[PDB]
Amino acid sequence: LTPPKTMFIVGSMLDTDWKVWKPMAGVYGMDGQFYSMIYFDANSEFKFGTKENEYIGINDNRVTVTDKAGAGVSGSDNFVVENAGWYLFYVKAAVKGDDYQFTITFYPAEVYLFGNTTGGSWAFNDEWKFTVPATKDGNFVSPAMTASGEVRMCFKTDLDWWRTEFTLHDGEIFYRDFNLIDSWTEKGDGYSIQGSAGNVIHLNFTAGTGEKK
Ligand SMILES: OC[C@H]1O[C@H](O[C@H]2[C@H](O)[C@@H](O)[C@@H](O[C@H]3[C@H](O)[C@@H](O)[C@@H](O[C@H]4[C@H](O)[C@@H](O)[C@@H](O[C@H]5[C@H](O)[C@@H](O)[C@@H](O[C@H]6[C@H](O)[C@@H](O)[C@@H](O[C@H]7[C@H](O)[C@@H](O)[C@@H](O)O[C@@H]7CO)O[C@@H]6CO)O[C@@H]5CO)O[C@@H]4CO)O[C@@H]3CO)O[C@@H]2CO)[C@H](O)[C@@H](O)[C@@H]1O
Repeated sequence: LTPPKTMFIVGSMLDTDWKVWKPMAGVYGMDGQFYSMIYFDANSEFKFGTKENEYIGINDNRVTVTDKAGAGVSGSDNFVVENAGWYLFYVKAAVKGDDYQFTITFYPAEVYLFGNTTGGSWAFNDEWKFTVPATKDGNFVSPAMTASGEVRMCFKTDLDWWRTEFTLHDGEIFYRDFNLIDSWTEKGDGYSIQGSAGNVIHLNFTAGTGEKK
């Protein structure tokens, strides 16, 4: 048994009839770890699984929940999220003997611009944090860039920043899935957003799309 290669979340906040099984992005270089930026309504109810149609709930004795976001997570069968908000839903699925051990973490919605367009910030600095929208269909909005170069964007977790980084590719959010050393152009030029002073990024994480203005 090795760690799972896929992970999905299903629940009321994605579709009121639980028809949407949202695939999670793999954390780069960390087998069995996954992340997804999701809006949870107040009292949302959900489960997750390693494959579509597999339901794992909060009762499962393989599951531990860590709240680092003030989400408020309880329940009998379904996970229940008390406080409405955007959260980074994070799953670590390790192997323990012949079974999985799952650690579910709720991180706060902290998205950052990194790199040359910020004048060289490669640190978590709230000057470069995106503004968070109030609603499920809203946009995260970056501060204005102050210099030219390739955009880098990421979520904040406990790991190195670039384990959970992403870009835009023809207007779609694309999560890093390779050993990116220096530039997105190592995958292709259409992955590299060239920013200039005054440009702004807008991201719609429910639709999976974004733009540079
Ligand atoms: O003191 C103990 C310390 O010693 C060693 O470290 C040495 C380095 O060996 C040496 O080169 C030099 O480092 C300088 C560097 O030369 C300067 O350029 C500058 O570095 C800046 C850099 O210029 C900035 O752009 C920014 O880097 C970003 C980077 O742009 C970005 O793409 C990303 O990079 C990570 C990448 O995405 C990952 O995939 C991975 O890449 C790995 C590959 O996975 C692996 O397979 C292999 O190929 O190595 C790749 C490169 O490591 O990791 C990348 C990060 O390492 O993120 C970075 C970081 O934000 O910022 C850096 C500064 O952080 O300054 C440094 C000096 O600070 O001098 C240092 C000694 O000071 C030893 O290697 C190190 O472990 C020890 O701690």
